[PDB]
Amino acid sequence: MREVISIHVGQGGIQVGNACWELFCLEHGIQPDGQMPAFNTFFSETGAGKHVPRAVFLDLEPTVIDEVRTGTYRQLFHPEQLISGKEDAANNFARGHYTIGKEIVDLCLDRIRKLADNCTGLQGFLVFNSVGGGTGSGLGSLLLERLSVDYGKKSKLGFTIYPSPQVSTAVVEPYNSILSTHSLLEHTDVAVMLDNEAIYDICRRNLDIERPTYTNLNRLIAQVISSLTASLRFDGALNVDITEFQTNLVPYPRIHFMLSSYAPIISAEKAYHEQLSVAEITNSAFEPANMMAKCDPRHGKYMACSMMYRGDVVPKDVNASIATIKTKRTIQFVDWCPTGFKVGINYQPPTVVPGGDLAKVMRAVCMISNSTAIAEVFSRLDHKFDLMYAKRAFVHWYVGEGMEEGEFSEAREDLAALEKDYEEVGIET
Amino acid sequence: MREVISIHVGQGGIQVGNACWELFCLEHGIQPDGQMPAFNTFFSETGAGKHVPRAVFLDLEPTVIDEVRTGTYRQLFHPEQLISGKEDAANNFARGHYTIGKEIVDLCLDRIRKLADNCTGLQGFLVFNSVGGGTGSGLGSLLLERLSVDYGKKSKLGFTIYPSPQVSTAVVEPYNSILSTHSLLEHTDVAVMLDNEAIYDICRRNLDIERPTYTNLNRLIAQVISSLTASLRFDGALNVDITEFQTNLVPYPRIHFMLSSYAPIISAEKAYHEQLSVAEITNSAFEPANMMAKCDPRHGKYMACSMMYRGDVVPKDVNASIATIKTKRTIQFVDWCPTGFKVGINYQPPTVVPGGDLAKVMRAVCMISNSTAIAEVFSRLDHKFDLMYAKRAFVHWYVGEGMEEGEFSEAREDLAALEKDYEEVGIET
Amino acid sequence: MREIVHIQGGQCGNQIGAKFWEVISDEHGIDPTGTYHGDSDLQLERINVYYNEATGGRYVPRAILMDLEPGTMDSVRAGPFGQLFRPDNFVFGQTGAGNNWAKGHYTEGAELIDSVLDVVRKEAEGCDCLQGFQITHSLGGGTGSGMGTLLISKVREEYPDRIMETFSVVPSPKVSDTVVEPYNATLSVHQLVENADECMVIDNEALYDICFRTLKLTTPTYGDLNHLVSAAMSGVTCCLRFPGQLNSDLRKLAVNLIPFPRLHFFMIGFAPLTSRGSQQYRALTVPELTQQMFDAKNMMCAADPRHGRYLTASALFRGRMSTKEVDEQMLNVQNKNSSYFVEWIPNNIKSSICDIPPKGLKMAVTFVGNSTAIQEMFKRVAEQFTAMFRRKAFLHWYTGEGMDEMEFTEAESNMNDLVSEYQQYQDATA
Amino acid sequence: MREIVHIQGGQCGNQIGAKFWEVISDEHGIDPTGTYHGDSDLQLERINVYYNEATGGRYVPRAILMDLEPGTMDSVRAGPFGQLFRPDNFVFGQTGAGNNWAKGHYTEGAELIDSVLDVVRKEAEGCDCLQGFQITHSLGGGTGSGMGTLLISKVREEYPDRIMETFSVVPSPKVSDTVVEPYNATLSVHQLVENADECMVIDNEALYDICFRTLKLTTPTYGDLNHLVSAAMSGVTCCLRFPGQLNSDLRKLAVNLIPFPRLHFFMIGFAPLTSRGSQQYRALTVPELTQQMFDAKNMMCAADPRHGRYLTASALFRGRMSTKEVDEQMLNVQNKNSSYFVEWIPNNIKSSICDIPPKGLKMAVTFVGNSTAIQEMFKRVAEQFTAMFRRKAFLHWYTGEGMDEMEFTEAESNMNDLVSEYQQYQDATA
Ligand SMILES: Nc1nc2c(ncn2[C@@H]2O[C@H](COP(=O)(O)OP(=O)(O)OP(=O)(O)O)[C@@H](O)[C@H]2O)c(=O)[nH]1
Ligand SMILES: Nc1nc2c(ncn2[C@@H]2O[C@H](COP(=O)(O)OP(=O)(O)OP(=O)(O)O)[C@@H](O)[C@H]2O)c(=O)[nH]1
Ligand SMILES: Nc1nc2c(ncn2[C@@H]2O[C@H](COP(=O)(O)OP(=O)(O)O)[C@@H](O)[C@H]2O)c(=O)[nH]1
Ligand SMILES: Nc1nc2c(ncn2[C@@H]2O[C@H](COP(=O)(O)OP(=O)(O)O)[C@@H](O)[C@H]2O)c(=O)[nH]1
Repeated sequence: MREVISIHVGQGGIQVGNACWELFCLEHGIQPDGQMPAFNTFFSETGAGKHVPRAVFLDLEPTVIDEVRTGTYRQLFHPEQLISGKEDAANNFARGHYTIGKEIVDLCLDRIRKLADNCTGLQGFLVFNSVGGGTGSGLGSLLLERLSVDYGKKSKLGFTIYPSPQVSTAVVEPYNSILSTHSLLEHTDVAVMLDNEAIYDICRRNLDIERPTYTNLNRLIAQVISSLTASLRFDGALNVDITEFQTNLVPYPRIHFMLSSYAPIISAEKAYHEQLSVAEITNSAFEPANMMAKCDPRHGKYMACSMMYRGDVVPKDVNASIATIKTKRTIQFVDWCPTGFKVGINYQPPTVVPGGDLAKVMRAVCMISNSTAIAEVFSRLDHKFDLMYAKRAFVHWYVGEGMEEGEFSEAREDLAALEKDYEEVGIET
Repeated sequence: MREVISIHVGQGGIQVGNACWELFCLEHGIQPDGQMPAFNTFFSETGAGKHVPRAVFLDLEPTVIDEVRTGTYRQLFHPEQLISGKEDAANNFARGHYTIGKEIVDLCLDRIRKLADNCTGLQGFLVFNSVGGGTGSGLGSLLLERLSVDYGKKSKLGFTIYPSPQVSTAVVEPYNSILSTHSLLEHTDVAVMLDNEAIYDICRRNLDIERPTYTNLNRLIAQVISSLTASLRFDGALNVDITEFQTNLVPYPRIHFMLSSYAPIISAEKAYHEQLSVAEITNSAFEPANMMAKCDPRHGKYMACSMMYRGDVVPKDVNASIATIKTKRTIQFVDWCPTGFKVGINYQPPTVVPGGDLAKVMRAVCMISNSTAIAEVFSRLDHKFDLMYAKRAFVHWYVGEGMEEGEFSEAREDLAALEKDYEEVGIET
Repeated sequence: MREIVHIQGGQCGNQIGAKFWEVISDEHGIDPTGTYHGDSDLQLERINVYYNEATGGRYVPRAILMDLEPGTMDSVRAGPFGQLFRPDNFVFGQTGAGNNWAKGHYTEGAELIDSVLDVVRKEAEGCDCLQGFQITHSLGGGTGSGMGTLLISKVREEYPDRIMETFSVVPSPKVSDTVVEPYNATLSVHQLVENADECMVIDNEALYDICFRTLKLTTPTYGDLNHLVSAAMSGVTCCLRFPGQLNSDLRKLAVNLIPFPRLHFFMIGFAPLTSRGSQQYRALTVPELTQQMFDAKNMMCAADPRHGRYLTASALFRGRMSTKEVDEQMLNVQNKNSSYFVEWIPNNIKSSICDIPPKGLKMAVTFVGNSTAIQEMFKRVAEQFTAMFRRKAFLHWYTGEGMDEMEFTEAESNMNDLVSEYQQYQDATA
Repeated sequence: MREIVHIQGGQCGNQIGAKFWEVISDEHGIDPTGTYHGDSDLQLERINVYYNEATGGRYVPRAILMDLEPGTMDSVRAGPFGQLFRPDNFVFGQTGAGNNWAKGHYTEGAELIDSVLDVVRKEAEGCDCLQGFQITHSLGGGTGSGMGTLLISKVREEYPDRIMETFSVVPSPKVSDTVVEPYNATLSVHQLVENADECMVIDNEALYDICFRTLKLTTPTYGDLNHLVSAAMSGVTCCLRFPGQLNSDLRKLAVNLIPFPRLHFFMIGFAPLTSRGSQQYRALTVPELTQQMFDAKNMMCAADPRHGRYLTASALFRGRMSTKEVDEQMLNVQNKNSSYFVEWIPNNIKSSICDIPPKGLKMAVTFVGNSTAIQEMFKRVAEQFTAMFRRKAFLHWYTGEGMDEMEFTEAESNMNDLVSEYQQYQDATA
């Protein structure tokens, strides 16, 4: 009677989804065959025998979803919730949002309805999508619009793999990023900036894995998502609902872009040579280096901090350590928020995925922070946008699909108004 | 709830550090594997199983620190606190203080903060560094400045391996000595002159080791440091804190250059043929020959004497013997200090490192004396400096790294003012 | 006689309620399955004040639980001492208020208040003499504050003759969990000033300080602080539950304390609390009990009374002692701390001595002080609220569910009037 | 009746306090676990003067410990007779004063004096008749001198009616440990002249001479000298603790001694002390006790009284003796040493005879002499101070923590006024 719905759309979305479902099936021990030797948040029981996950896997390139249909989990998912298109989106938002998506939105909504009617306490959706890609942008925006007009009150959370500042892997990805924001600016309540530069830096410094590959990346992301959902799934002293998030961390309903962080991420050989006191772990939490997104939170002021611990936690001493971190004179909040940190505790210690590089440690802080530093990303990103749209580079590969031309500028202006907020709300009163 | 932080920077610093940590792990019996079969001063417990030392090992030449990463203690230290650069400092202060150190100071300060937050009664840092070298000078000065601007009240002690008067092992080492002083003149409260000539003379006369090698040298230095820290670590009749040192032995906050001495340092075959009465051991303490630095303390007047005994000690009779040494008409104090000697006792007898040439004897006096003789060293050293800077020898290998040229003269004048103090404070009133 | 219904709301209130119920069961000597396992007869002659005779010779507590999410249900059931609560009283929702007051007071809780009122009417119609209600709920949690204050308005427009007490755990100002707390805090303090008679604030800061310096614990677990508040809750009325040389009740408190129809916010204090390592040394007598009771940091409210005074201070002793010694110590402590007790009320301290100490002690002291110090607490929460409001921080989450800003404006006005009242009484002298 | 709180500060004061407490326990017949193991009843009728009845039939000493470093804590705990002290009284800091007076009197000790005063108020509010305080602390140690004099100012502005005694161990001038000693010494002697009634100086030089020539020991251990001072400390008031043919107290001392509100610096002396090899020969009678008591090098102050005189000299005897013999010997010794006793005060010697000797002796003699000889000691410490000050040696360590040189100037002025007072009284004759 308390469940979610996890939509994985796009390439990076579905890869992180594969990894995350690995994790979920492992910590509940739900064997990859689909039979178990609390799970109503994700897996639903089919009356007898096996379980089926609550997740639709929308994608149009049958490559990765086909590999999943033949991977280790070929018998887990339902043979229908894995939708495969016919062609690709090709990075141009117009394609995956006007021509192709116009055909698959119907099937996706039918599936979503058939899942939501089989639940009794749905709380919030959890979409996953990249932005640089075509499908992860176009199809993501389309679904968000349709679900928002169809469901209404429910809260939607996203996990956007934004473009890194310097390291890049596409070229038109600024374009179909901006548009993806001009939709995601409305139909979603929390957008967590999961970047790819900061995570590779992290795996190069903390876990000492010298040559990090996408598998380790997605593993870490799955870890964060499970540490978020532990409140609903497992027991805990201080439960937090996925719905009190829209209340705590979204001050002005337009500014809802939050960056995450995780600790402790250590390999064994230095893990033994370390105690990881709650003070130490939460002091590594606020450290600017290991912020999951590429930013220096020093550059601005924080606005909210949802810190969830899992494992053995001595509460009043956590309170003491949080106070000490409030004394740390480099992290300062805006004037209008004195109630600084919101916390949560859960008893379930971190569950380690076998073979993964991460070591099994008793306590773990996952911190979702809404700050003002994140703003600069948008700013910097618009820069790229500017240097293209001024010369109409690649625009015709968008106007080909019937998408109106000028919309870009419109969207751009909208995103410019974001700064009308950010560098504004950080002003004292 | 009473601990320190030991920074080992540079080559000679890290060699003496290797030896000293050998000693510390041995007298607490902390096995080199890192598991013990009182240590909160140095080793911290990692919640269960093993211990990790409180020491960062800054260096830029990966040779010696790499040998440590493969030495007998490869499993002791934390796999992170051993920082290795990419290139060398090459004896020119400008390099290790302007170009390279600008990159490693950040990582060192992050490590230092992560260690100091995991303690409850920090008292004083203990840096170790040579001066002739590049890194042991540049990086040492840089860290001292950063910690002084970052921590404030805490007391810093150094162990500088100054250039010997006659026996030398580098050529530009006067230059990057003077500058290292013009920084160390401020951000550090006690600088103990540990020379290399006097120690080799000692091993040639007392321990009768005919061909002394750097290992025995560092062993002796480790002995002195442990005899200093015995007050915090082990029990004792008359405990002394590492903070009452800035009160006793630093009269005028600029003149804080003290020379040490140790007794008894005997080999076995003459050890048996000797009783080593407390009078005898403390009479060998003030003997000018075995002063750890190269000076003849007769040449001037003493200003303070911190004498710490360890082992079986009969207090009032120690008082009697100290009185007798005050009658010794060749050691005289300046007018303005009648309260001559400050003492301390500890019960823990000297702990012998197995295999070392030193014999296990019951009592031991370590004496840190602030005198006026030490002054001449600076004087003599400036001589060398003069004979180079007048012809701008090697100066361009400094101006290459962007360090301003004239600073030398400035620093020189500053150090000249030292004599404005020394040969002055020794004047009666 | 003088039955009392227990009401819980929100997850904090529910944990505290489970703890209080297991402590009461282990005092009256009731095993977790619901039978008697003591030795005396006192523990059974007054069983009806809390429990009910359950068909078959069992005993079930007269407590009701509520929460907009069903996790707390299975939490308290699986937890120790869960088999007692009857399967009817568990009224629960699915949506969850989710830390948004308007949700748990206008949108969803407004859907369940009908049923909760029906069950409370079925449990209050079956009693003969109803001495009043007592509540336990956090004033930060959406479910807690919303459900609680709505239920309070309902029952206090229902039963005006009886009393309404709330073991409310206000947000600890410094050590603060959530950042949307001041809005819930103020929207609940505007309602509790209307329809409540005794509101004893408890803050986690004082509890951590106590479990961190007096008991010399090491890892203060939420279960432990809950247990401390449970002990205080028992001691409050245990002078009623058992005979005593100077008996008491809830209404003698309600009259001997609040000099003005709204100045009804109390501080609690338990004694004696001491570590285990020091347990074997000090003595269990009324001198040390007094020296330990009146301490500033012995209480459960982060308000050093030396920043104010006491309008009134009741002390419910438990155990067996020569009353003359108690009264002499009271007289001496008042004439020693003459400043801390406001002058225009004479002999403002009250005592009440019972006859049976708790399980495992010889003496015990509950100290209930209606002071003019917590006005400072309300003041600083008002500061938080203002700095969060005049920028309309997080305001739309409340505006959406139908509540209008006029409620917030008038509620902050009412809070300021409350604190001005406190100060205006601390000022006037005669 | 007439309770006495023991206060200790600094590591020297703490060692002396542990020694004194184990000696008192082994006199009253109290095993290290805190029960009675004597035979008589005297040792229990007057138990309340020092100890408290600890809950459960135990006994705990009414002593408080303090130090800015936590080494002394575990030292005294692991040491013999540590289980007695209650775990509350251990108030301690982490930073450590580190032999710098301004630290332990303005910077850090100023952070703990509040708590130490709270615990002293909790231990002085629970007594009925408080005869006064006694302190033990070194006047060289930063923690010792600083914490002590600050606590003294606090309590003497708190309890003016009661007395304040300090078993202070001044720096032995010649045999000197630390070289920043005169600064602490003078900054403490300026405070003790303000808010103290009996300050008995003890120097390690005299103790070494005694343990080195009278007892004929071989390796004088700090434990041993501490034990000697402990014996003297017991004998001081053991005439109060037990019945006696001519009883005494602390205030009869305070009145029969100090003729001027500041001339309150005493020398102590114990008798009889003799080696073990010579133990079997000499007799334990008041003749030899007198010949051994008045010796110059029998005292605990490196001041040969033959360089001065006595304003007054009390002698507290212990054991059982014909008082007439004691008084005749007193008369004879005064009329034999007529010069050493100042003339303008007649019969300046006082006696007080108790009834129970210590453990292991038949007679015992404490000799408390307010003389005009220790002015010489203060004079020479002033010499040290001046030669260390007019060059501002080590001055910046004090200047940094906020203290200004005006304090040092006026304090040396006050010390010089004290010694001038002593000499001006030794001079005037009538
Ligand atoms: N964190 C993370 N990012 C991924 C992963 N796989 C792909 N990405 C990112 O996806 C972004 C490219 O956009 P995609 O969504 O992959 O493109 P697409 O889904 O194929 O859209 P179409 O190909 O047109 O159908 C790049 O930034 C990738 O780094 C992954 O496993 N983990
Ligand atoms: N007492 C002692 N001195 C040493 C030891 N090892 C090196 N030294 C001295 O170090 C001084 C040379 O300066 P170094 O610090 O070694 O030079 P460096 O650290 O390599 O600086 P860069 O090479 O430029 O990075 C010489 O005087 C050495 O005698 C040792 O083990 N014990
Ligand atoms: N003293 C104490 N306070 C708690 C405990 N659990 C939660 N709280 C507080 O309860 C507050 C949140 O209210 P909550 O009941 O979780 O939200 P609700 O579901 O809307 O009622 C927070 O301030 C928690 O810190 C506990 O076990 N002990
Ligand atoms: N007679 C005696 N004197 C001691 C003993 N221990 C320390 N002292 C003196 O105590 C003086 C130092 O004061 P100390 O307490 O160590 O410094 P503090 O921590 O600031 O109080 C020195 O003169 C020591 O010689 C002891 O055991 N017996």
